[PDB]
Formats: sequence, C-alpha cells, structure tokens
Amino acid sequence: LKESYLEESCSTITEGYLSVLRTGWYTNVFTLEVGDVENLTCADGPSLIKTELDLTKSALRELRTVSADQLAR
Amino acid sequence: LKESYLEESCSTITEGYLSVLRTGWYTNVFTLEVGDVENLTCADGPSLIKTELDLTKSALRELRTVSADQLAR
Amino acid sequence: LKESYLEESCSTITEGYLSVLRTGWYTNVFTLEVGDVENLTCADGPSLIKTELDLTKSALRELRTVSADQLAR
Amino acid sequence: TAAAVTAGVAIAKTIRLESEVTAIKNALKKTNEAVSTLGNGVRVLATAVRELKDFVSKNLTRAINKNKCDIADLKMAVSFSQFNRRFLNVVRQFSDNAGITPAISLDLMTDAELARAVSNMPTSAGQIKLMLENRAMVRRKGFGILIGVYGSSVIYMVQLPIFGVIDTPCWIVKAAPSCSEKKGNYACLLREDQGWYCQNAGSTVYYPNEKDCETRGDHVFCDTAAGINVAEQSKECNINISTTNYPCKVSTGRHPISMVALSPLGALVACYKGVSCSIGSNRVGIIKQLNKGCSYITNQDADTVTIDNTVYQLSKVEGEQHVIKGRPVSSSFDPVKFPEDQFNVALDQVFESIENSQALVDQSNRILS
Amino acid sequence: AAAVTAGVAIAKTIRLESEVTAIKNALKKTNEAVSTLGNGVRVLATAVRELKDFVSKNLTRAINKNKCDIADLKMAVSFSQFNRRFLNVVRQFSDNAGITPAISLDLMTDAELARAVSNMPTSAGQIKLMLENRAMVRRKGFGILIGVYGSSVIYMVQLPIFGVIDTPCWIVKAAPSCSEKKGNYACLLREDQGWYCQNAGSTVYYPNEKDCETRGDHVFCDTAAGINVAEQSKECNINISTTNYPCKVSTGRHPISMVALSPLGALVACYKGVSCSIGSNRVGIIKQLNKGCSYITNQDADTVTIDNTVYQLSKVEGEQHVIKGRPVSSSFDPVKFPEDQFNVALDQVFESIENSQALVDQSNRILSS
Amino acid sequence: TAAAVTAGVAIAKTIRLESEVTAIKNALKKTNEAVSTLGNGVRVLATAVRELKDFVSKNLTRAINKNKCDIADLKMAVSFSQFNRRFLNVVRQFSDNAGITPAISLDLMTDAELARAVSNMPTSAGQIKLMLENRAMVRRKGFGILIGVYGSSVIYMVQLPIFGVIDTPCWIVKAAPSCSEKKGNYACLLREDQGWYCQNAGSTVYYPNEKDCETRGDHVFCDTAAGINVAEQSKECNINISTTNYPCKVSTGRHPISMVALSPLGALVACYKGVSCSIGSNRVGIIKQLNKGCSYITNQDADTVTIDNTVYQLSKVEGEQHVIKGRPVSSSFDPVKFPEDQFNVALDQVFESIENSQALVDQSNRILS
Ligand SMILES: *[C@@H]1O[C@H](CO[C@@H]2O[C@@H](C)[C@@H](O)[C@@H](O)[C@@H]2O)[C@@H](O[C@@H]2O[C@H](CO)[C@@H](O)[C@H](O)[C@H]2NC(C)=O)[C@H](O)[C@H]1NC(C)=O
Ligand SMILES: *[C@@H]1O[C@H](CO[C@@H]2O[C@@H](C)[C@@H](O)[C@@H](O)[C@@H]2O)[C@@H](O[C@@H]2O[C@H](CO)[C@@H](O)[C@H](O)[C@H]2NC(C)=O)[C@H](O)[C@H]1NC(C)=O
Ligand SMILES: *[C@@H]1O[C@H](CO[C@@H]2O[C@@H](C)[C@@H](O)[C@@H](O)[C@@H]2O)[C@@H](O)[C@H](O)[C@H]1NC(C)=O
Ligand SMILES: *[C@@H]1O[C@H](CO)[C@@H](O)[C@H](O)[C@H]1NC(C)=O
Ligand SMILES: *[C@@H]1O[C@H](CO)[C@@H](O)[C@H](O)[C@H]1NC(C)=O
Ligand SMILES: *[C@@H]1O[C@H](CO)[C@@H](O)[C@H](O)[C@H]1NC(C)=O
Repeated sequence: LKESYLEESCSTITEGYLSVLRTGWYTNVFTLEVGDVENLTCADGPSLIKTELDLTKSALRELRTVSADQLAR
Repeated sequence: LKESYLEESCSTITEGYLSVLRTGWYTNVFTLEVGDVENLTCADGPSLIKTELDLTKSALRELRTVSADQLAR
Repeated sequence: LKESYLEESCSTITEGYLSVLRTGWYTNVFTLEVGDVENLTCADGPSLIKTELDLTKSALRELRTVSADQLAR
Repeated sequence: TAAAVTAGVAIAKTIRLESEVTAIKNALKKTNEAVSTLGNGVRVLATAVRELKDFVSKNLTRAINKNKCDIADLKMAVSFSQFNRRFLNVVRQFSDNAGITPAISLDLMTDAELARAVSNMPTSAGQIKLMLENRAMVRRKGFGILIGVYGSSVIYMVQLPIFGVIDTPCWIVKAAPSCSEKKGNYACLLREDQGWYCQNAGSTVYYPNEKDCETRGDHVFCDTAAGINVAEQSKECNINISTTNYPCKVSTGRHPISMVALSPLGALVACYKGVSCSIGSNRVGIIKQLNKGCSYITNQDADTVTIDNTVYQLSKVEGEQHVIKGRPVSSSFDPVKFPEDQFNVALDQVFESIENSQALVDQSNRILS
Repeated sequence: AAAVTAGVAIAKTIRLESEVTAIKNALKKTNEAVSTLGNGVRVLATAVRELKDFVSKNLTRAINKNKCDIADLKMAVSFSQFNRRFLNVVRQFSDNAGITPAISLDLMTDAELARAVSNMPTSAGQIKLMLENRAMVRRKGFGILIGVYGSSVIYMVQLPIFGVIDTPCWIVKAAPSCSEKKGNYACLLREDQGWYCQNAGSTVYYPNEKDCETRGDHVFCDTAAGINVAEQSKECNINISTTNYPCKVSTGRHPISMVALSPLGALVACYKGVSCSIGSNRVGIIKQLNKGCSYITNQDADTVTIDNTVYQLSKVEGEQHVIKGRPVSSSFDPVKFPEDQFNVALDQVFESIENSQALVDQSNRILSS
Repeated sequence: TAAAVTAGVAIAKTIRLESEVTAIKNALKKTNEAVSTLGNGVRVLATAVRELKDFVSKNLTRAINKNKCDIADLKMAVSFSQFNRRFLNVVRQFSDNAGITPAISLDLMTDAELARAVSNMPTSAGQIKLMLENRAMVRRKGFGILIGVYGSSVIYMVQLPIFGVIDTPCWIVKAAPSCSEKKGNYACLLREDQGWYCQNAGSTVYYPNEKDCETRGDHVFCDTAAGINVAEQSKECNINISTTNYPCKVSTGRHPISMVALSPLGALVACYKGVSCSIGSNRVGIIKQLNKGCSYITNQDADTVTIDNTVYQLSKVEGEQHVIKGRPVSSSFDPVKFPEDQFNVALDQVFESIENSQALVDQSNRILS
C-alpha cells in the first residue's frame, strides 16, 4: 500500500485498497427435522431418553414462540 | 402499504407503516439455583459426576468475575 | 453526582463522571489442542466415542474454512 | 459205606459253601471300593461346585456391582445436565458475551414468564396486545444483564422495552441526486430529509438511517436513541420542496452523480453523463434502457438495474432449498435368560436317584434280618 | 455213631446254606443302590456342568458386553469433559464465523486475563482500574480465529489498553427552547449534545449517548466515535451567546414538544397544543406542567406525559423469580449373595463323604479278619 | 470210620465258616451305611446346587438385564445428541438470539452448502471466486432468520451478501487540525473529508467512519447502508483543499487543538501551545520530541506517540502466547474371564470316577455270578 502525507491540509490519504461492494441478497431456506428414535420398552416410566425427548420437545415449543410468521404460533 | 414517487425532488415516500415506539424499560430479576445431587459413595474418587460438578463449580467461579456489582467478587 | 439545569438553553449538564479511554490494543495468542483419546477396540463398529471424535473432527474441518489466514485452508 | 454216602455229601456241600463265602468276601471287597470311588467323585464334584460359587459370589457380582455403580455414575452425570439445563444454558450465555446478553434468550426468560411480565407492564391494554404478538421483537429489542454469582446461585436481570406509543402514522423517505443541466453546467439537488419518519404527539420523530427502524409487516420498531425530533411541518417537503413554511433540508452540487437508491417497493435511478443505465428481468436480459435523468421503477416492474457493468438487485434472489434429517436412533437391548426347565427336571432326577438308592440299602438291611 | 455226625453236618450246613444266599441277595441289592446313586451323581454333575456352561459362556459374555458399553460411554462423557474449553471455544468461533463479540470466559480465563492486563504497557493505576472493571475489558475486546492446523485451534485475543483514566467527564442533553411574542415562534436548540471527556491538550466529544458506557462513575468511551473539540467549547454551558466559541445551535420557526431524558432527571418541552403532565407510578397525575421548558428530577416524579403518551423517567422494576432444578439421585442397588447358609451345606457335604469313607474302611477292616 | 472223619472235618469246617459269614454280615451292614451316608452328602449337594442356580437364574440375571437396560437407555440419550447435533445446535442459536442470527454460522449452513450457493449466485466468474475466497466475510456479512417451527421441523432462512462490484480502487482519509499562528492568535482549518472512499461506476462512494468498512488484506468490505454517493471530482480535495472545482468539506476554528490521529501506515500529530508532544518506542519513553505544528510519522518510525502524559500506541502490542492440551482420555475396560480349562479338568475327573465306581460294582456282580 502507499500512504501519502498531505502537508497542506494536515491529512493523510492511504490508497491501494480494492473494493468489495454488496449489490444484493441471495437466500437459501433450510428444513431441519429430528431423526426417528426407537421406543425403549425395556424400561418403565422415567427413562433418560424420554426425559431427553420431552426436553427437546419443549425446547421446540418455546422456540416456536419466536417464529417469523404469526401463523406458526 | 403505498409508495409515492415525487418527481420534482427525485425522492420517494412510502406510507402506510405503523409505529412501535419505546417509552421505557421494564425489568425482572431472576435467581437460578443448581439442583441437589446425592453423594455417590459407591465409587472411590474420580466419578464422572464429581468431575462434572467440580467443572460447573469452576464455571461459576469464573462467571463470578464479570458480575455487575463489585460486592459479589 | 451533580446535574445542573441551564434554563437559558433549555439544557442539562451532568458532571462528576470519570474517563476510561482506549489508547491501544494488547494481544495474546492461544493454541488449544484436543487431548489424546485411546482406541476402544473391545467393541465392534459404531462406538459412541468413535462417532464423538468423527464429530469433533468434522467440526474442525468446517471451522478451518473460516480461519483468518488463507494458508490454513 | 452207608454212612459215607451221607457223610461224603456234607463235606462236599461244605466245600461248595466255603468257596461261596470267599467269593462274596471278594465281591464285597470290590463293592466298597466302588462306594469309596463314587465318594471321591462327589468330593471332586463338590469342590467344583465350591469353585463355581466362589466365582459367581465373589469375582462375578464384583463385576456386576461395579458396572452397577458406573451405570449410576453416568445416569447422574447425564441427569444433572438434563435437570439443570436452564441454569447451564444461562451460565453459558453470560460467559460467551461476558456478563451481558444481546437478547432476552429463551433460556433467560421463558415464554410463560415473558408473557406474564408484558401483561404487568405499566401501559394501555392495546399496547400490551401488540407486544404479545411481536414478542420476538420485545426479546431482541430488550436484553439481559448478569448481576452476580452468589455462592452457587446465578442472579441476572432481563430488561424489556415498554412500547408506549403504537399504531401512529409512519413513513420513509428515499432520494437520489436530481441533477439538471443547461449548456454543460450541472445543477444538482439532493434531499437531506432522507430516512424514517414516525408521527408522534406534538412532534414528528425522524430517524436518519434505515437500519434505525426494524420492519416486521406494517409495523416499524424504531430505536429511541436514533430519533431526532422535527417539527411536523417538515412533512410538507413531500408536496412542495420549495415551501417557505419549512426549511426543507436540500444540498446543491455542481457535478453529476449516477446511482441507484432502493425503496421498499422500488428504486430511484440517476443516469447522467457517461453511464449505461438499463433495466433487466428474471429470464430475459434487457427490457428497457433508461433515459438520462431521474427514473423511478417498481419491484413489479423489474428485478434489475444495471449501471455500466454493475448489476443491482431490487429484491431478494431466491436460491436453493434444503432439507436435512438426522440419523435414526435405535435400541440395542438383548436380554439374557437361563433355560431353567431342562435343568429343573434333571435335579428332580437326582433327588429321585437318591431316593431309589436310599430305599435299596433298606431292602438290603431287611434281607439281612 | 458215624452216621449221627453226618446228619448234624448237613443240618448246620443247611442252616448256613440259606443264610449266605440271603447275604448274596443282600449284596446284589446294595450293588444296585450304588449303581443307582451313581446314575444320580452323574445326572447332578451334567446339570452342574450346564450351569457352568451358562455362567462361563452366556453370562460373563453379557457382563463383558455391558462392561464394554460402560467403558465406551465413560470415554464419550470424559472426552467432552476433559475438553470443555477446547469444545466451547470451537463452538463460539463457529456460531459467529471466525470472530467473537467479546473475550469470553472460555477464550481467556480470569487468571490469563489478569496476567495480561498486568503486563500491559501502562501505569500502576491504569492496570488497577482495568483489573477492577475487567468485565468491560472483555466486552470492549474481541477474539479472532487465526487458523485450524490439523487438530489444533490457534486464535488471538485482542484487549483494550485503557491508558487514559480518571479525567473529568460530563454529558449534555437539551430540548428545543421555543420563545413566543405575538403568536410567532422563535426556537433555538443546542446541537452540542453528547458525551465530553477531557484529555491532555484537548476535549473529546462523543456525539451519541450510546458511544460511552456507564459503570458507576466511570465512563468507557469508544475511541472511534470520538471527535476532538477546543477546550473552550465547555463555555457553552454558561452563556450560549458566548463569542469565545462558535456555539453549535440550531434555530427554528416551529414549536417542538418533547421529552429528553437526563441521567438524574428529564427536560420537558410543552408548547402549543399538548397536555404535558407529571405523574407517578403509585399516584396517577401529580402536576400539569406550564408551557415552556421544564426540568424535573428522577426523584421529583416517575413519569412525564405528553397528551396520551406516557414517558418513563426510570426503569420499572417488575416481578422477581427464583428457580431450582430437579434433584439428581443415585440408583445404586448392589446385589449380594446369601453365602453363610450355603457354605454350611458344603461342609455338610464334605463330612458325609468322609463319614461314608470312614465306613468303607471299617467294612474292609472287618473283612481283613 | 472214614465217614466219621470226613463228616468230622465237615462239621469242624462249618464252625470256621460261621465266623467268616458273621464278619461278612457285619461288614455289609457297614457298607450299606456308607452308601446311605454318601447319599445324604449328594442330596445336600443337590439342594446346595439348586440354590446356586436360583441365584444365577433369578437374582443375578435380573441385575444384569437391568444394567443391560440402563446401558441401552444411556446409549440412546447420547446417540440422540450425536445423530442430531446440527438440529440441536441450530435450535440452540435461534434461542440464544430469539429468532435471528448475527452471522451465518457453521451449523446454519455447512461449507459445502455455502460454496454451492455462492457458485449459484447471479454474478460474474471473478466475483464468485472472490466470494469463495473470503467466505468467512460472506458468512459474517450475512445472517439467519427463523421462519417457523412446524411440528417437529425447524424451518429457517440464510441470507447471503452478493458481492457484484469488486476490485475497484479504494482509499481512506485521515486528518488532524492544521493550525497556523500569526502574532499570538491561532487560525485553524480541519478537513471533514475523513473516511472511506470507494470508486464505483458513475460515482464515488464515501463511508464516513473507519468502522463502516472492514479490511481483510487489500480488500475493503463496505457497508452499503453507510455509503454516501459523492462526485468523482471530490478526489481533487487531496491535492488542493482550496480548489474551486469541488466544494471541499473543511471547517475552520479560532482555537488550537492538539491531538493524535492514527493512519493505516502511520499517525498524524498536532502539537500546539502548551503541550509536550513526543514520539516514543516500546522500551524507551522518548526518542524524539515533536515540533509544534502538524507532524506525520510512520509505524516504522516509532511505536508510540505521547501527548503530555497520555501515551498513544501506533501498533497492536504483542503479549504472551499460550498453548493448552486437554487431559488424556483413557479406557476403563477390564473384562472378566472364567477359568474353564481348570474347571473342566475337575468335571472330567468326576465323570471318570462315576464310570470307575460303576465299573467296580460290575466286577462285583461278575464275582457273584
Ligand atoms: C483404531 O482401531 C481400529 C481397529 O484395529 C483393529 O483391531 C485390533 C484389536 C487389532 O485386531 C488390529 O490389528 C486391527 O487393525 C483400527 O484399524 C482399522 O481396522 C480395520 C478392521 O478392524 C482394518 O481393516 C483397517 O485397515 C484399520 N484402519 C486403518 C486406517 O488401518 C483403526 O485404524 C484405529 N484408529 C486409529 C485412529 O488409530
Ligand atoms: C411550490 O411552492 C413555491 C412557493 O410557494 C410556497 O407555498 C405557498 C402555499 C405559499 O405559502 C408561498 O408563500 C410559499 O412560498 C411556488 O413558487 C413561488 O411562489 C411564490 C409565492 O410566494 C411566487 O411569488 C413565485 O412566483 C413562485 N415561483 C414560481 C417559479 O412560480 C411554486 O409555484 C410551488 N410549486 C408547485 C408545483 O405548486
Ligand atoms: C490551490 O488552488 C488555488 C486556485 O484554485 C483553483 O485550483 C485549480 C485546481 C483550478 O481549479 C483553478 O482554476 C482554480 O483557480 C490557487 O490559487 C492556489 O495557489 C493553489 N494552492 C496550491 C498550494 O497549489
Ligand atoms: C478372582 O478373585 C480373586 C480375589 O477375590 C483373585 O485373586 C483371582 O485372581 C480372581 N480370578 C479371576 C479369574 O478373576
Ligand atoms: C448361549 O450361547 C450359545 C453360544 O455358546 C448359543 O448357541 C445359545 O443359543 C445361547 N443360549 C442362551 C440361553 O443364552
Ligand atoms: C433375591 O430375590 C428374591 C426374590 O426372587 C428376594 O426376595 C431376595 O431378597 C433377593 N435377594 C437379594 C440379595 O437381592
């Protein structure tokens, strides 16, 4: 780069940069689904994965409240 | 909404929007506590949960250092 | 603190504040490495730890793409 | 020899008997050798049964109770991370941003809690309704502050916007240089009114940059700090710029400036001097080249403004469209069972073979009496 | 006499002849009992063999199988534990794509941060202040992912150096001061509003209030936002019409009614058709304000109202929550074997073998005579 | 006679026989007790062997299948987190920021997906190449929006910048007050040109703040919104401030302002009146005192500028260098093995002793027949 001292105006110009200017927006849409999970019928009641599913079920219920379109609530 | 072109001033007005203007701040205060965990006395020393507790106790020891009031440090 | 009302200019001055001004930048460099993990050959195929590593391996492969210097890609 | 015939038979039978009891003595001699041998079988069998128990009792239950402990160990670790998500998520967030949160995250305040806070805000009923519908904005326009870590507890504050002014007329101004030329001289006007305007009581609020207000549908969420209060008469600039009622803020230039300014529903284009300004479409390339001067076009008129070799997009360009699904999680439970029937009958067999033998040594004792 | 002896001979031999045949039958029964008990012990052994076959093969296998998953999961969980920092740091650089808004707790620990500040090129007092407000140091700083090499992550943290501390600072707010004579309005409005920090040889002006952050009495000001002004500019807060400095003031011909908030109070501008009033949170309205510019303290009221628009002077404190997670418990329930009652039975077994063995030695003893 | 002799011997011999059979009678009587006795050993062994099975069959396999079940449970929990990382991570981010993402994170869109998108953007080949090379910037200058949670699906949109204009000349202007003095009075002019200038087709774009454009190598990534279109003739202001060709934006003052203005490659210093401005090094405090007036110095000329007692750093100050590795993860797998060879030798032993005992009573029966 080259930086020139401008004594007349007590200023400096620094040139040699190259532009990157935004001219638009390009959009992709994603759909994420949770994978299938098998039913654990060897246990009774409070399993570690049922409590893991109901936690992630709930995380989605709350995440829902903040959706972009109103018709998702 | 409807957007009007002003040919005399090379400008555009777009009308039909509705305002949402902030007039104040409303605050809630939260206190989060860690759930109780039983002492695992069937094992000796390095348990996966003791190192998990000593990890988050350490996480909190560090989080403390950035608290808002000084009298918490 | 002291806040004075200047009625001729319909303005307020509030004094008694103290300055904290940035005069430079001080920088540290970090290198974080993942600890060694033993090969669990007592199992067949899908290990829980084998897939956890292949996750951390791809997370790094993807994280590489966003590194600051090009000669890291 | 009358006597001798009888006397001869007696010694004869005695000889036949003498050899018979010695056979029985030898027979019995082998028999208690068999009894003794079977005993040493049962002894070795018993010692085996003892060694089998010691492995089951000691070496094996040791392994089970160990695995039983590690199982309880991991269930506790995993349960801890589960039953304490919010706590752990919140500590993560205040750490990542070092004490402050850019938004009121879902972890920072649940929807139930968020709605309950908004309903207790000091405002009118209709304004509460709007916040409830745009609670996303309430969250983002608000924030959270870490107050302290006290012992083992985390105390923080969420700070919510109070939307006291709503549903008042609002509009936005965009402008381009309106350059006029006579005899190689350029006279260039440019509005400096440009930005967001929201009508308020006793004044009009002016937000100079477009980012200063956030658009969600017809509603505009405008940042209080950015606002500059201007007289209502400033709006007159959109009928007549040369109005004497308001000092319409407009700048003059001596040189031509070619540019594109995007509006909500369109764009202002300025073509002067040596520029090739043209309009484009989605499929085809050119639909009209623009005349020199100030032109206004709609998002529904075109999708492209081209200046020389620079193509400006008027609307968002819709790209690929993905769908991703995780790998399935399946159960691996395959229990072990012991085939008890074939065994349980075999032991009945044993107790019965015991019972037959016991009775036979009783018959033998009877016969001896 | 000769024959007499012969008759007695047959007599005793016959009395004996029936006895040994009784003994012979007795021994035959016994040999069937020994043979019978044996076919029993054999059946007991094959069952003990199958019990081993189940324990030795099918049961320990299931235990070693479970032993392996146990070791597998312990490794997975330990990995995430022994490598939290590594994994947290990689998480953050991914979520923000190469850069970090703050110096997070994972990026640089409190120990590391403090050692860094102490080795900064500044005075003891400046080092002290950064150590006291290290929260701010973190936020005014940021982090950069330099590169991922193989399996290692290299990044740089960038810390602010606060070299200027404890110099006088103040903030200016104003509202339009409109004057009226014979139905015409003259409105002047200060445009110097903002943060002022005095520095060596100059005074720095930060035009927007967001440009400086308040923590107690200290003001942390963003250097880029700063504009250098002559020290005499402070003179504008005594006489606006001072000739010593070109006081930046705008004039208007129209009234602007508004509320401008101060740190310790607020400026109110009531002109023309507005009903400006003062309120409280507990009591509804406490005073209607006279037309003109009023200054009220945050401790004078809690609310300024303009027509039907209500402005809050202070933060409104809402609910106050406390949340604790579900308790985590151990499910450890070891299995124990009833060893005492059993081992008495084995001792029981070993004596009946030796008692029996002692008996077959006696049987043979009698036979050796 | 001879008869009496032989019969006489016969009767005598019967006496010798009665005593052998009376011992044999007693001997067998003992043997039958050993057979009966050994049996009570075998039975007690069978009952003992039965409870060993009852423990293995019931109490032990119960504990194992329980542990086998918990194992499968934990595996499912941990697999769920693994097979669904991206899903869970994406939900995590939209929750921390309430519906919007500051950047296009690695979880939101993979490198593969990003490169495919950029390659399908509506622009020229060289521009696609440049975006691909600075894909970091692409992610950061873009963002992500949560569209909706539909059932169990999370649907979101990533928005990428289109860099259609590239590699055109760009420069940055910095300035300090230029004060001249004649007979104790100061006349001070100061440029207001300061900022980023980027040349475009038909106009020049001006970005007023240094933060409005981001530097990655020689390339300058400039915020479109911050941009002001200025005439091309404006670049003439870097030759003659007093040019009549352009209305050069420069302000005048009556008071001196001493300050330091930082350049990319150096710094502008303004020393006036009562200030002691000097340039320093990192080690030594002062290496040169600066003359009164406007001075320009290089990053390679000094490392420090001092104004009175305030020290300004010209470059970033390089501090420590840390290197960290996580604790090694080891396996806890320790299988249990059953000594089957040693055990089977004992059972082989039992089965032979059975056959040996069985074979002896057969000799016994041969002897009787
Ligand atoms: C981790 O281990 C696997 C398996 O090692 C095998 O199992 C051992 C008990 C022993 O039998 C070794 O000789 C085996 O190699 C590593 O090897 C892969 O294993 C498959 C068959 O299991 C073999 O065909 C592949 O060639 C092996 N892979 C390679 C690249 O050679 C595996 O590589 C180890 N992983 C690491 C990171 O070291
Ligand atoms: C735009 O307005 C200007 C000025 O008129 C202003 O608005 C009027 C309602 C009234 O309040 C005027 O006093 C304001 O100044 C018009 O231009 C000039 O108007 C003056 C009247 O004062 C007249 O003497 C001049 O000759 C007019 N100039 C020209 C060139 O005609 C102008 O006509 C208005 N334009 C349009 C399109 O309505
Ligand atoms: C600066 O320029 C002054 C005159 O202004 C104009 O400059 C050139 C670019 C032409 O536009 C010309 O027609 C104008 O008159 C000069 O008087 C002055 O000497 C110049 N100063 C220096 C230091 O060169
Ligand atoms: C069984 O356990 C004992 C200690 O209780 C130990 O000495 C022996 O070596 C172990 N053997 C096996 C095969 O585990
Ligand atoms: C036990 O394992 C054997 C392999 O040695 C297998 O053939 C058999 O089916 C299994 N039976 C039970 C009851 O587990
Ligand atoms: C073994 O199981 C029985 C039920 O089958 C139960 O009554 C007994 O208490 C158990 N013993 C142990 C030590 O678990």
